[PDB]
Amino acid sequence: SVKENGLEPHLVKKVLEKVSETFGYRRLEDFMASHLDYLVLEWLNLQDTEYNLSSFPFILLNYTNIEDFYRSCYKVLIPHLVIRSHFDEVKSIANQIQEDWKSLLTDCFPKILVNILPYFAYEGTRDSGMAQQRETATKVYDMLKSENLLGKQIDHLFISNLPEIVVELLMTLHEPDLDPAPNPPHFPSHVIKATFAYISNCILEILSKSPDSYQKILLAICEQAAETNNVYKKHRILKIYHLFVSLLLKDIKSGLGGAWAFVLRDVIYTLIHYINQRPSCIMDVSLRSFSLCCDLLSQVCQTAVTYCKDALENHLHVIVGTLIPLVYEQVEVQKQVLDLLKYLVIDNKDNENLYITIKLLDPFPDHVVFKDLRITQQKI
Amino acid sequence: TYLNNTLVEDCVKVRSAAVTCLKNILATKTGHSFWEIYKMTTDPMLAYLQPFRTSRKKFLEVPRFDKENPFEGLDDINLWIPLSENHDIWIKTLTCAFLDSGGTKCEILQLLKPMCEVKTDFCQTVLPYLIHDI
Repeated sequence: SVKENGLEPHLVKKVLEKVSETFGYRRLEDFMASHLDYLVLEWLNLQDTEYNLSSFPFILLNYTNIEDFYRSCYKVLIPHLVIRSHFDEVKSIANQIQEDWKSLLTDCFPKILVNILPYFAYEGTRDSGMAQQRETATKVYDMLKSENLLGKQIDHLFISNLPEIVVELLMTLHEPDLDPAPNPPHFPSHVIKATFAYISNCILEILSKSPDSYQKILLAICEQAAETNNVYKKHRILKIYHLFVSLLLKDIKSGLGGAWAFVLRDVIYTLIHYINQRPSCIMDVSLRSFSLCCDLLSQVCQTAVTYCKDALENHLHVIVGTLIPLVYEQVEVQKQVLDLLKYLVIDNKDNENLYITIKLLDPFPDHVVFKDLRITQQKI
Repeated sequence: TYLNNTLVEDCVKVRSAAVTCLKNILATKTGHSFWEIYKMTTDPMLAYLQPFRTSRKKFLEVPRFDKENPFEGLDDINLWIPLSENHDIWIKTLTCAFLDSGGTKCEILQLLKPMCEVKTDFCQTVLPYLIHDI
């Protein structure tokens, strides 16, 4: 409407500023950058020279000039153009920004591969549209293969930058209800697994070759969770976190290149922190997030105790102390808290390593719910 | 030990600084001089810090840049005396000024700048070591 309906940009800026203040965003620029991918994709999808990238309304993002707009948003503009093979346009952007186009292409590599790799990954569908998506991905990738741009250094760039591609692939998950639609990619779990498999053929072994990668992926996921103040994208980022943690647990008994203890401790403490800062239990999405966190904690504890027989004595006390208050919430979470505690202390007396750990533990509250747990504690 | 302890804090801004400090420290002369003498013991920090250490041909060197005129960033009376309130920025600025090319021949120092920037208790802990080394 700003482009053609004649809406005055100052009134639109006023309304958008008021709305962004309502949602809790510090500045309008962040609020409009949160939806920049969708806006640019739907702008380019309008097959008209009137709606090209130059005519895109940049005044609604509080950008004075085109140059500053590019300075701030080329990271998201370049991948959208490159997937359409508009290399003349990315050359023009580089010339305007007085930066080399090779540097911009290298710096936007993972967001480029997000639109390329999953279409290689999954095949055999009868959907024609996905077939032309695969064809476009293949042609764009082989254009990138040419020596004129990126040369033959694509292999070194890919091998030396894997965690960024991994996190960018993860951040496109969308399982489908009433949840809002995320950014355009919208890649389900199975296609992401296929992408990981395809990268492996050309995944966790390569990451284990540099054991510090898992820290980077977890840090990025937690950072994007923390910057979010909403609940819908918070639950989404929790879904990505659960997916990545599950995949990482599936690669146990390999040692993760000696990184198993650190990632185990980090995941346990992150889940404990998420559980501790629960706002309330009156919103459905909050309950879903709480259940997901409890399930992830139960799964990781079970995997660690089964396939390590150790590395849980240093975290048993904090886990138990965090889980104890959760029983007085409601039956839905009480059942899972109780059965997790029962797995940890009741049916675990056969292990001598954690015998001492259970012995040196705080007594359970003297209520009926903890009767079996209290009896086992007293006996042990 | 302090960085390993702070690796499990709820905030996400000191964890990145902590892992950066581990990566920088454990790749120098003193990092290996420490690992060799400390690997003979039993401690969970050995297993926790395994990913962050790497075997490289050349160990990391800290740039010992020499200021044209030292003693100028620490001669200010306002720097050395805070106000009635606002102790955090006072200690942070004092620690940062102490890390601005003034002495500090030790290589593990000059690598704790991000941790000092993001945390105050770390500044309070590290200030005596900076003064002693200078």
